[PDB]
Amino acid sequence: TFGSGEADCGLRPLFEKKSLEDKTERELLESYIDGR
Amino acid sequence: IVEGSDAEIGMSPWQVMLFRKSPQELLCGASLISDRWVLTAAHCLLYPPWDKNFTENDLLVRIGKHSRTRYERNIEKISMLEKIYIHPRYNWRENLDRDIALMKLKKPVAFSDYIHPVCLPDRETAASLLQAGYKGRVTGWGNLKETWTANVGKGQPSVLQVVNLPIVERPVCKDSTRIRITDNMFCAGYKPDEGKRGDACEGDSGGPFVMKSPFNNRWYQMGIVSWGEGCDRDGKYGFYTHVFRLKKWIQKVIDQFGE
Amino acid sequence: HPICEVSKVASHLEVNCDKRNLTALPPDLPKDTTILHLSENLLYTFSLATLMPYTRLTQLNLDRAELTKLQVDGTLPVLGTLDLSHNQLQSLPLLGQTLPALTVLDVSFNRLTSLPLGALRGLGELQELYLKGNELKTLPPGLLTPTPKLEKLSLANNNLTELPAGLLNGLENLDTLLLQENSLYTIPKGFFGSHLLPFAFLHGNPWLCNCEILYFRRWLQDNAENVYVWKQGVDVKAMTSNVASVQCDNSDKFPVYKYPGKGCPTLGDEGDTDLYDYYPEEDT
Ligand SMILES: *[C@@H]1O[C@H](CO)[C@@H](O[C@@H]2O[C@H](CO)[C@@H](O[C@H]3O[C@H](CO[C@H]4O[C@H](CO)[C@@H](O)[C@H](O)[C@@H]4O)[C@@H](O)[C@H](O[C@H]4O[C@H](CO)[C@@H](O)[C@H](O)[C@@H]4O)[C@@H]3O)[C@H](O)[C@H]2NC(C)=O)[C@H](O)[C@H]1NC(C)=O
Ligand SMILES: N=C(N)NCCC[C@H](NC(=O)[C@@H]1CCCN1C(=O)[C@H](N)Cc1ccccc1)C(=O)CCl
Ligand SMILES: *[C@@H]1O[C@H](CO)[C@@H](O)[C@H](O)[C@H]1NC(C)=O
Repeated sequence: TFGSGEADCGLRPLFEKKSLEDKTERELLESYIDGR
Repeated sequence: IVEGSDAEIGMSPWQVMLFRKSPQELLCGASLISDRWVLTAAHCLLYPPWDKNFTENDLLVRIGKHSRTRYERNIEKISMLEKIYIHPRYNWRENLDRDIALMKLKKPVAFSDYIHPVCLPDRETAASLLQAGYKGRVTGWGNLKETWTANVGKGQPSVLQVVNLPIVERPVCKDSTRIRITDNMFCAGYKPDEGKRGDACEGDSGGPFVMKSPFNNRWYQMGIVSWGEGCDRDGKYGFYTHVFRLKKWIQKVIDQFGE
Repeated sequence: HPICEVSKVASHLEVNCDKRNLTALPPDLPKDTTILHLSENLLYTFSLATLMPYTRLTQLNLDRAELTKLQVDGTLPVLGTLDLSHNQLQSLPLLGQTLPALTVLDVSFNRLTSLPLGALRGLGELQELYLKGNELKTLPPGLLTPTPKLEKLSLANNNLTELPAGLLNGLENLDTLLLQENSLYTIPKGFFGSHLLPFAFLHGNPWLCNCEILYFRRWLQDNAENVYVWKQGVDVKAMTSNVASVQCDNSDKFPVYKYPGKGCPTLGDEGDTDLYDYYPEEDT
């Protein structure tokens, strides 16, 4: 019934947690805007 | 990964390496979803057509790695397999439909700056992020080129590779291959008219296809590297196992036994 | 001002009493001393209890002081490193109940000939054990049982002839295993277990290559890239692997990883791989 690790998942220690963005995650974020 | 770049440290903490004990070789990639559950492609463990059939005792799981071949001191963690669960309706005979498998670590793994779990898509996140044009990200230690035929350059990287790929609309996906596609898979890559390149490759299977929610800032694993024809070939797209569609079977085994 | 040198950096103190012809500890050294160097002195006998104070002592260096009797008395709950190498110990000191926080223990180059029953019983939270240079002939079943967190184990340059089939049981984190320069001729059934060993040194041994040297035969094959040859410190034995260093009867041109079991039992169990060809090509 259990695994352990969620609610904390998807948040990188060396990044989100330190409020730091990796070199290319913006590429992904700009993709959520209509490109025409 | 073809036409990708070297990953930054701890950039893909959930990255898992499926290691074969004997001979010692990297088979596939995989992802961490909890302190004791790993998710990879089914054909990485079972593929009758190529008499491939790996049992728990034949593998090891290296977690929190960057370099493809250097043992990394107090960075990576090596875990053994307690149990393998391949989707009971995995179609190896034709198109690798439902190319998925869960692995249960023998003992829980502690997280670190290098080891962390990725989130699985929910009802709204899947519906929100899985749109053509939206970019995902694939990571892996797989080949850097089609290695089965003479080609210039090295075969596999020395460091984990990363590449960002646009999600392709089914119609385009379907007519780019003679292989039969199902709702349980999706394709991604740049189109002939987009200029940029990039795609997964052999050895990359199991690797995760992740996207970051613009809402909560968390990374979700939308797919699993499954197959493709060649690597980064014009008019051709990589195909990934649709994780969300198979959510009910994952939930069912993950939560099946007490603890 | 004492007899030693007192230094620092952060909230740590470091006292150096090396080569000062001491026969006991120079009394009243900073109470906040964390590191203590009593190397090359004349401590034929020493009492741990004599360190009871200095409750912030983490590293203790009693090497090269020709110690033959260590009196394990008091406790050093914060002592982590302990160097007793290059001395005259003939029996291994029972440090379990005394140094709970110990993680590194070097009793290299002494006069140990065997190990007690519950030798390490107690120091379960240990990471490195150095016993290189003694004259051990055989090891106790469960010698490492108390130390599941062990990462490095050095048993090089001893008079070992045979290892306990289940020596390596547990030890999930073990990555370096030094057994070079012994008197080993064969490896037990499943000695290395399922665990992956990044750095192993097995050279300088008289390996008897027969039909029960097959397990170790394939193991060398699989872990060919993990077998190295010890040269010395600072080298970082991460420079060019060398599985050929393990030779039959220690005989040069007779690498164990290339010995056909000719007329040996079961034609498919030990060293039954090497079925396909591979053509790898990685970079810098
Ligand atoms: C991928 O690989 C696996 C092995 O790598 C394959 O499984 C193997 O299948 C064989 C069947 O030919 C198993 O044979 C032995 O086990 C069966 C019993 O099966 C059940 O119990 C086993 C535990 O004892 C489990 O291991 C099995 O998974 C299963 O739950 C015995 O009945 C056999 O006995 C036969 O032979 C002996 C002689 O040795 C006779 O005395 C008997 O009378 C009988 O005739 C075997 O002992 C084998 O154990 C099994 N191995 C594993 C790891 O499961 C798997 O099938 C394959 N997958 C695919 C699709 O190919
Ligand atoms: N261009 C790509 N993105 N390729 C991804 C391939 C990943 C790779 N998967 C594969 O090599 C799988 C196994 C069967 C053949 N195959 C393929 O990817 C081929 N499409 C052939 C095929 C497709 C569909 C059904 C059967 C065969 C793997 O696990 C790693 Cl070794
Ligand atoms: C170990 O071998 C050395 C080297 O020949 C020898 O001098 C010594 O006596 C041996 N020790 C024991 C305890 O047999």
